[PDB]
Amino acid sequence: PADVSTFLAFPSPEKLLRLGPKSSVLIAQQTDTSDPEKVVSAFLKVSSVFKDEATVRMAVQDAVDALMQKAFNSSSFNSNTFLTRLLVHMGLLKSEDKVKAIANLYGPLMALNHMVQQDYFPKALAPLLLAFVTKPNSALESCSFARHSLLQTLYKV
Amino acid sequence: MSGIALSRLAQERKAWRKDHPFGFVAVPTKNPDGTMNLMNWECAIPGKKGTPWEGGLFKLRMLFKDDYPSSPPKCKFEPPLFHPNVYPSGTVCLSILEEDKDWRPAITIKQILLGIQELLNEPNIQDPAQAEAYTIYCQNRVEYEKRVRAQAKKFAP
Repeated sequence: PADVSTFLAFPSPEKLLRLGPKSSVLIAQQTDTSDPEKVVSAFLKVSSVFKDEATVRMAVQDAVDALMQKAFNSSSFNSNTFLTRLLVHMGLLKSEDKVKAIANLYGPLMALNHMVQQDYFPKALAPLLLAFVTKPNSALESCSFARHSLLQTLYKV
Repeated sequence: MSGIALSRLAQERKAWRKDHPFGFVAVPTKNPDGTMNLMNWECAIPGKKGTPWEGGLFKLRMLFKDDYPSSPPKCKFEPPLFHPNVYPSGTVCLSILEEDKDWRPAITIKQILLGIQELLNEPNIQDPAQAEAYTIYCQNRVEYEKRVRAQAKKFAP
């Protein structure tokens, strides 16, 4: 057995699967969705364990969906700040404060690919995401496959 | 221990009052006791004629740190402006305003204000400070200019 806090502290595919069949609900339940920065953090930690394998892919996608549905459905949640901070943490947009941009964007890009196809996703964010994923950046160039896929998906939004 | 900054700022003020570009404003704020606060200036930059920013007067605050002029002043538009290089907070980005970039102790307030004015119609699209203005500028230039004109008219003296 495992818990959400331990998973978020040191994310790994196995730790996510160890959360159980209700892992998606637990991730969203244990995240303070009233804080955009904490949602960005949870979104990146969960997506960081994405693997193109049946069980893991499903677990990450379901977690992202539960988390983002809870955050976005709050009429008070500022979706624009979420997007801005997401881009900042992904190293695609600069910020006044100092942040540690994650080293691998593969998982985050694949998670986003899934997220943008869901009903809970605010379509108004699509153009902004598209602008920064197409914008030249070394971190994106190293994840060509995930990047092209996300862009192709964004074209259909 | 801001005596060095204060000495320089007193001279910057006399220089500016002696001669500055027409339409521009740069004046130190007042402390509660009525004395001048040379570390906090209220400025205004006029849109450049011939550009969609024409007719507008854009106010900004210039804050100097105790170690000035070793460090550049922080410039923030109040209220925040729709522009690719202006943070949502209002902070304006410019190479000459970055200590590890082009800032040099000698740079003057006049240079900074003219630099910011030039930046208005000639944004640095390679390094945006906000997602909103950048996205629009890149996806629909006509729409971007339309928003710029509306903002200029909104901030007309």
